Amino acid sequence: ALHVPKAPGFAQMLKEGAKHFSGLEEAVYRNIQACKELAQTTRTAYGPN
Amino acid sequence: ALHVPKAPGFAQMLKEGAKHFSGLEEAVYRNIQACKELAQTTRTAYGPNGMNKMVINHLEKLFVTNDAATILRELEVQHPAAKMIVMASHMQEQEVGDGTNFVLVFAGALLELAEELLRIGLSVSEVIEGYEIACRKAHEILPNLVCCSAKNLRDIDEVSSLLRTSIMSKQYGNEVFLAKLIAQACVSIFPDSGHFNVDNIRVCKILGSGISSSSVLHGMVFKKETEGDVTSVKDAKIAVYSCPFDGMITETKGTVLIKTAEELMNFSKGEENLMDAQVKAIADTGANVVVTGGKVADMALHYANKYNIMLVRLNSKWDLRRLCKTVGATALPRLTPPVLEEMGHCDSVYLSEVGDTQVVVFKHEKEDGAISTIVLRGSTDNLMDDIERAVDDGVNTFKVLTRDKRLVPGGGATEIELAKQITSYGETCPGLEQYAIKKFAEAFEAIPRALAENSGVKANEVISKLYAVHQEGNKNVGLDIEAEVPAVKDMLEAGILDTYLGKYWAIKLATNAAVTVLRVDQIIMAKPAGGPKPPSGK
Amino acid sequence: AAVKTLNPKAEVARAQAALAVNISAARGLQDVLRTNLGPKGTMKMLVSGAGDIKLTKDGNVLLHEMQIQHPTASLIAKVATAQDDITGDGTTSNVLIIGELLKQADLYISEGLHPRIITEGFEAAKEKALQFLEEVKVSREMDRETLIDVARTSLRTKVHAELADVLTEAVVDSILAIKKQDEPIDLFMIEIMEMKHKSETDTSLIRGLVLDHGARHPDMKKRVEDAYILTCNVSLEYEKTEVNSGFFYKSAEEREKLVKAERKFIEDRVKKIIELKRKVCGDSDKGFVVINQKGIDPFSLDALSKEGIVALRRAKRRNMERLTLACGGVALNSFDDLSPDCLGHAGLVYEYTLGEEKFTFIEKCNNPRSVTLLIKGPNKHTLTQIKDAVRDGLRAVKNAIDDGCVVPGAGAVEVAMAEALIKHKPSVKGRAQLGVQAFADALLIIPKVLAQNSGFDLQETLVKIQAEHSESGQLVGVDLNTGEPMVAAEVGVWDNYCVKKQLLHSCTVIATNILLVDEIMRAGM
Amino acid sequence: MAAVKTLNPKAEVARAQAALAVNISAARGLQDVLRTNLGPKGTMKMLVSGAGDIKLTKDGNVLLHEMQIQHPTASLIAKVATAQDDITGDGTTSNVLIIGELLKQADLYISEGLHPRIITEGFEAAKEKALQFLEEVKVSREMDRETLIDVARTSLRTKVHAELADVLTEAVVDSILAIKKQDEPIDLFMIEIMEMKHKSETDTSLIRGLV
Amino acid sequence: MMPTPVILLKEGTDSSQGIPQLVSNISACQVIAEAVRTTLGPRGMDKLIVDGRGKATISNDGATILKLLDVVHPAAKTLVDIAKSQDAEVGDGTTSVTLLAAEFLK
Amino acid sequence: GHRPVLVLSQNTKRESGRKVQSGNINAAKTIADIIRTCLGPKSMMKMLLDPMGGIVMTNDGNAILREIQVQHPAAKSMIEISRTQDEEVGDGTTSVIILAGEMLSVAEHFLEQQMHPTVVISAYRKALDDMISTLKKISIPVDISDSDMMLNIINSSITTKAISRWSSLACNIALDAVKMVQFEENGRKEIDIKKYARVEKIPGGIIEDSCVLRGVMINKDVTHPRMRRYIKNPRIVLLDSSLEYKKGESQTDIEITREEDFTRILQMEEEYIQQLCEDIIQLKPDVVITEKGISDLAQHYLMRANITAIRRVRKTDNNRIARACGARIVSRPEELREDDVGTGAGLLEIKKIGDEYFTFITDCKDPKACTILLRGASKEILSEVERNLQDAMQVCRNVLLDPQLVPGGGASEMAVAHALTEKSKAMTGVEQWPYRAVAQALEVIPRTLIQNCGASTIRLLTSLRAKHTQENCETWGVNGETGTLVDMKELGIWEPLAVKLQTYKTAVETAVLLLRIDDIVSGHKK
Ligand SMILES: Nc1ncnc2c1ncn2[C@@H]1O[C@H](COP(=O)(O)OP(=O)(O)O)[C@@H](O)[C@H]1O
Ligand SMILES: Nc1ncnc2c1ncn2[C@@H]1O[C@H](COP(=O)(O)OP(=O)(O)O)[C@@H](O)[C@H]1O
Ligand SMILES: Nc1ncnc2c1ncn2[C@@H]1O[C@H](COP(=O)(O)OP(=O)(O)O)[C@@H](O)[C@H]1O
Ligand SMILES: [Mg+2]
Ligand SMILES: [Mg+2]
Ligand SMILES: [Mg+2]
Ligand SMILES: [Mg+2]
Ligand SMILES: [Mg+2]
Repeated sequence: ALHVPKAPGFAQMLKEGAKHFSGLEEAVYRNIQACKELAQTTRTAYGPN
Repeated sequence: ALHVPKAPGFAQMLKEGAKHFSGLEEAVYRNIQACKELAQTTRTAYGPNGMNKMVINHLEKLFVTNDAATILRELEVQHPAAKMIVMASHMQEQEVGDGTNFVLVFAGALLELAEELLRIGLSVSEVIEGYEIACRKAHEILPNLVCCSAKNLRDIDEVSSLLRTSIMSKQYGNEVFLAKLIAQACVSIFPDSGHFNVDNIRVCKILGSGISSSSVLHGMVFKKETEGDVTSVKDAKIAVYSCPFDGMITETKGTVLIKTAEELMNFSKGEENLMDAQVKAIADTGANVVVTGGKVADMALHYANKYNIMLVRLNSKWDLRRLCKTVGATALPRLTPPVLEEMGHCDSVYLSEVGDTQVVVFKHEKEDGAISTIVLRGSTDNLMDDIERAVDDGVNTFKVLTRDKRLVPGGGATEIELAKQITSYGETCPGLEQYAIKKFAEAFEAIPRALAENSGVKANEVISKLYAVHQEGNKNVGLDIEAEVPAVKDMLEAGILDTYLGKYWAIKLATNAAVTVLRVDQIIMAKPAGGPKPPSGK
Repeated sequence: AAVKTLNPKAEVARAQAALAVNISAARGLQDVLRTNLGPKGTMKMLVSGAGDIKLTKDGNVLLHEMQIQHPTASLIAKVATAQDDITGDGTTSNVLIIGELLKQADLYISEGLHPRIITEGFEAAKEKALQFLEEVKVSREMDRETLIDVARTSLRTKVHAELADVLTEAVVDSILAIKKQDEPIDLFMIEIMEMKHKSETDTSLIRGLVLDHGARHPDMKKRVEDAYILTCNVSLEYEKTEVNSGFFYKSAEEREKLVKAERKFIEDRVKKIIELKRKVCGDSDKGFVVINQKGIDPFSLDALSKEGIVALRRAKRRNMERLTLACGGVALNSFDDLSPDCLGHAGLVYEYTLGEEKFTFIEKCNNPRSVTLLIKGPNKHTLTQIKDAVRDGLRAVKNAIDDGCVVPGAGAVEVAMAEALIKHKPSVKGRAQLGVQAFADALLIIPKVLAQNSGFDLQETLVKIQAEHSESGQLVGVDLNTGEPMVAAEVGVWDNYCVKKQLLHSCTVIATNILLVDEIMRAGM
Repeated sequence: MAAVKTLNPKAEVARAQAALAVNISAARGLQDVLRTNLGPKGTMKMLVSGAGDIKLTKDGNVLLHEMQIQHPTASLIAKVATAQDDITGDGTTSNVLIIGELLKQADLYISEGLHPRIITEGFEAAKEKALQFLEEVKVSREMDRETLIDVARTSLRTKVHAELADVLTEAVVDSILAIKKQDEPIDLFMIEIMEMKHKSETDTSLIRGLV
Repeated sequence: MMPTPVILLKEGTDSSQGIPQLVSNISACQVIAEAVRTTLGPRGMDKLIVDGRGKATISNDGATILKLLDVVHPAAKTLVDIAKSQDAEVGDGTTSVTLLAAEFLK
Repeated sequence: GHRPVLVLSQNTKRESGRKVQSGNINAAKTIADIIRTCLGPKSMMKMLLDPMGGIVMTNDGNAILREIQVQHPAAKSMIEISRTQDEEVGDGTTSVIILAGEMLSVAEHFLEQQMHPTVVISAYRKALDDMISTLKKISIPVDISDSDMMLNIINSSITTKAISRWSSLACNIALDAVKMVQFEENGRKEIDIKKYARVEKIPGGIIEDSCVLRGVMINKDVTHPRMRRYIKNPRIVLLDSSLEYKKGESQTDIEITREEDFTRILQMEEEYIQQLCEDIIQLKPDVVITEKGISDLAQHYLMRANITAIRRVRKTDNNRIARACGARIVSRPEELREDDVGTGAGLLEIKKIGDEYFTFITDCKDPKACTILLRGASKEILSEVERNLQDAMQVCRNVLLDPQLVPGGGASEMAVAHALTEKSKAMTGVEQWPYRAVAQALEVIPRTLIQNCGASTIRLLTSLRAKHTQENCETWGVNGETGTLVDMKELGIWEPLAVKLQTYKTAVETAVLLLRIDDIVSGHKK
């Protein structure tokens, strides 16, 4: 009653170093956040100023 | 595709150190194999021709013995089915005192034959039912195999002859002498009252002169020394005190309060005078021997020496109780002089040296007394311990004989007759349980087979001869160990007889243990722990 | 994951992962406990970390002794623990029904159905099933035969046939002995005592008390025929002053006087006991037995033994009530006013010695309202198994006495309930009919497991039993010897009504709660 | 514990219901992952390699190859789907889904004490009947341009976006009709697939020649 | 012999059975007798034994020499025990008993 | 040697700028997302693994939040506000978390748009004042005497929990406990359900058997078997001092020089015990309850007068008994009076439940304290039932103190949002945009209800917003089960005004507090 086992199926068959992000919140929102971060890093160099 | 994952469910839910065994092959066959291994380990010590075993426990303590119970106790048995077999053997030892090796041999034979029956196609339930039916039939048959009764227990030679078979398996070379010793010790005890107490037999082990110099003493022997000058009394009048031989003190708190010079001057003189008065009052009753369970004060010892009183101090309370039983006195709680009913009498009390040990002897001259002591001599501690085990077996056999006087022939005769009759009964039983009944009957062959193997002859020839002789109509014929060729002889004439109650209990316990082992189908062992013993076992 | 984002060392299972984990754990527990159900089940062996051996067939003991560290396993274990604590039976059936409910629910959830509709169907089916159970119970006058039948249906499932037959008589007789009319049964008045010297079939009922201690004075009588029992809670040993007194003397004579004087308080109570004994019995024919909950110093033991009184010290706390109910005396906390009317009576008192431990028997009471069960066996694990079995039997008989009704066993009630649920399913509105069907299929697990343990096949036996029930309308169960349908009421296979109701309620509640779990979290570090 | 572990202590073995449970779990896991692939309304999967290469795909076989899976039953299913792709070139996701559902349905009855062998005879009889019905139900047509365009639509629309699939339908049908010889096997090696990285995805087309 | 995942005795238990172990026991007895062999007779010689603490014991007595020897062999301990028994009951002959027993075994 | 020199100590991290604001708002949004799915009547269970080995199955937002451990201080602030909301009103713990997360999320936009946080905070405070005004405006009165309306209120409060199917019994239990605990002394109204409304859980039985007793129940038994376990009309005497001989606090020593002094001391101890017992008996009671041990001699003396006695009882349980049976706890039996004797308990029974004894002092007439006997499947189920009952009792107390109600199911949120948007049209400054942002961010509750119900969010929310722009539609919410717009005058889902006010205040001030944060410094010790 102190540990959460991996769900049977794909979770157990995943490799030791692999990652699996599925669904809207886990994948799409994270990708949008990463793209927004990249745009934020490059934004300040826009225009003559 | 290079690893086999654990199956979903209980396999993954199991703890990291736990193990799970289920089914026939993983559990039942493994348990049967372990029990057979234990039985084979113990088998070589069966019978008079059994060899002793050197056993070293976790504390590096020597053990030489062919006693199955002691060997099992001093082996770190880890397989739990073997643990059940061992505890069944220990229960047999507790209830009767002999037949533990019989229990192991019978249980092992039953389990191997049950494994064979399971292999050929029988179910566990059928095997268990057949074993239970065959055990009931054997218990019904056993009273009919009784050859003779004890018919006298106050006799010396007859009791020695009865116990000779019991103590012939252990110390096979010289069993007549030990039989006489144990017979005398057991006949001194066991008065007109039918009850017989095993604890009333005391064994004192003093090495030096070989076991042939052992004797029996109608009294008690303590490996201690007298605390006073007097070391010999011829008309002893022991007075036993549980309290220390000193002036009693308050249990709350003692504080001597002095307010004047006179009190300081007179306190020690008054205390010494009180001690002298108490000792003289004790002596005036005639008590020339004083036994105390506590420490002895210097002034009390001095005044006891002044009045010629023999002092013996017994630290153990069990020894004090046994001395009170032997002499016939009462352990007084205070230092008051004893009245005539509480004053014990012994015919001779003296200090003596045996070998290189100083002992105090409370010797009776009459062939009576509540407690009798056997003094054992020898050259090795291990040999003397083995002789003590043999004496314990003889005393337990005498106790069983007091409980039940019926006897059955030994040397495999009883087992062969039981096997023959159980096979005859099972040949008339329709259904699938006939195989189990026949296997239960065949399991009795392991006793004469073990005896023949230990004696050095071929077991098959002996068993065939035993079947032939039992078929022609002789039920008292067993294995003859005094021959280089496989041969048999009548055992009623030879006096090689076993207690009926011992055989009955051994058969019952072995069958129960085998059935209990067979009933187990799944095993769930937790992760082993090296804890500092259970709290109950300290 | 959000939780993993906030707490890096967090284990989280979400959405279908939660259901998969819970259902896998429940199905694993069910797979382990299938072989327990029924008298034809297989005994399981349990070895602890210290090497202790435990043979058992009870569901609760097996659940506690499995080496499992799973959350859903803990939940099911708690449910079974409550089941055993209140009713005393049905733990294995509890686990099986929970597992099969979860499996049947998954059978529909995996096809896109939401668990809420399944839970609604489960609850509607539970209500209808409770109604049917009320309609099907058999209200009977609990005579001796019915109680023997119930005790048989429990013990035969728990232990060997002959041992069960002996324990049936033992348990039924004990319950009949301690029970008073229209009064709740106190199972605390049956003392379960273990002895380890003879066979398991030697277990019997002593209409009295057996104590795990004997007289400590060697000169006391070992057997008293007609005895006056004096149960008491008075310290008969030396007691120290609460105010730290100590003694002050100036000579040896003063010390002797103080020693003789400090025992007067205890000696007064000893003298009171002696005078009461002398007044009550003026001859040597009758006897006196003193059972004290507190210690007795050797001086008082000697003083009592000099008057032929057997004294027992450090008795159990509940032994006071047990002796007052059995012998018929009055427990005393002081000797301020002791009279013969407060003395119990016993028709025979004797001591039995077994190895290093000694036992005292108090029997032949006029009408013992408290009795004791003596468990005898050659092994410790045998004693533990017999104690568990007699506990289950006592619980079953007490439940049968309390609830005047009784439910037919052998899975007949489950089959009838499933049939009624299937018939009632069209009345359910919406898609909860799927949940009702799943509940009926889950209820049908008991005959399936019974047939599997008995060796037959599930499908053929189940369809035969269901067809027989539909054709005849009777309560036909499973015959574990032949596999044919059989009227459980006629043959005497009975089940406790309270046990069945508790099974339904607890199983439905826990299944509904588990089905609605969508996330398992571990972020307390 | 088992016979295998007696001879080889460092051996991993699953026996009786354990092996069946392992196989069912692996098949159901693969089916659960590949459920979202079926149909034109399926979802893209982004597959990142160890070196960091990005592969957006919907194909069942390609997705199985880029799984990070080390399971035996998964390997068997992957081999079967690989053969399916090698010979016919389509139906890998349907292959995995049907295998997983077959195993799940078989386990549904096996858990009721039924032997798997009876399920196997049921499976083979049902397969024979289904093959007969499929032979009965097929629609024999003259493969004109319209039917080929419809088939190319039914494939590409599932594989790629709507308008991109519409362009690829014309491209593929025209290329096949260009290289097709009357009553002769079609040699697909004669359609060179050249890729450039300078225009939009809808600028792909067909050249009646070579590049 | 197989690993047998569940084992009968405790792991690390050493067992020796048959004629070879009896022969080894006899050889150990001879080894013990050799350690006091030269201390017998008017021409006998003393033996010096140093303990862990550095104390040196010089003795011609067979029983003392055997006691100072830290024997651990189960069969060899019997010779030391019988030497102690001879010392206790008689006080002389402690060298003779070990030699006689070892010669019997040889 | 020659160690590096620097201003602050090592491991003293410091982060500044808009990155801090983004991190704080992201932490708040993550906290909201953790329990977003546990809102509404169709919320799902959640399993929490206690570090000590326990398991918590709960739908309460506060329990879920307090059962987890976080490192980001913004998450800590969110947990703190959830605990504050739970402690203040009793429920609304997940609604306030969701609202605070949404408000911070919509403030992130203006933070990105160069607007200073102070302007955003001022707009937030104006919005909070206007929401308070609107909530007070759209409230409705409630009569205390109408028991059916109180039961309906408690039902609407507990429809979102797992006790929704036993709602009727749960509402009756909570209402009876809250009414009977209600007490007034010296002109001071008091509803202390924490101390005098005890919830006792005993696993087993059925939940339908759970009930609230007209008295108290304790896990205690008689000290002696000869002692009555069933008294019809007991006269209760309560004690908090031991009935045994004990040493004084001064170092007292006796000096015995005479023979008879030892027995005299022991007899004096016995006589002192007898004197205390006689002082107790002088009032002629029937049962005696003590918080400290009772000597065996005292037990004998009490039984001589046929008096029941319970040995050791906790302080809180003794206070509950005193409130229930009208007794007054005393320490010195010599100071005992007739008024202190507790009469009013109509029955005392000590029955056996399962394998444990329980003492009942139920059947009281006008008792001020209660125990809530809970029976159920297991311990976790009973714990969740207890949490739901606590929520119900808190809601009942809030309604008793404040008889105002506001519509539920998102109707209040939509009405307040519409009022705020209408008021925002008058403003011409830059503050209007965050004002309207708060107005629309308040719409997260109906959106979450629709999302949990499984219905389509966009069209349902658009239709609801259009409906709330009409004349009299302030009570139009959304069904949490059927996913349809319904008037709450018909559905009947009403919730106390105090809960909504506390939720809005806590959410707005949490947003304000987290908006002021910049230049996070960490690593230093104390
Ligand atoms: N002189 C003898 N000749 C043949 N058999 C004997 C003789 N003495 C004893 N036995 C057999 O040896 C068996 C005793 O074996 P033993 O070593 O005592 O095992 P246990 O101690 O378990 O009884 C008896 O069953 C008996 O039949
Ligand atoms: N002699 C019998 N014949 C047929 N069915 C039986 C018989 N005895 C018991 N049963 C059935 O088998 C089941 C045994 O359950 P049991 O093993 O006691 O589970 P638990 O211990 O959890 O109650 C009972 O439900 C009963 O209906
Ligand atoms: N039957 C219902 N239909 C629609 N909305 C409901 C219903 N019951 C409760 N609600 C809404 O759900 C909210 C209660 O959800 P709950 O899980 O209790 O959250 P909290 O713990 O924050 O109060 C209330 O604000 C109420 O408006
Ligand atoms: Mg023997
Ligand atoms: Mg049962
Ligand atoms: Mg395709
Ligand atoms: Mg010499
Ligand atoms: Mg709420």
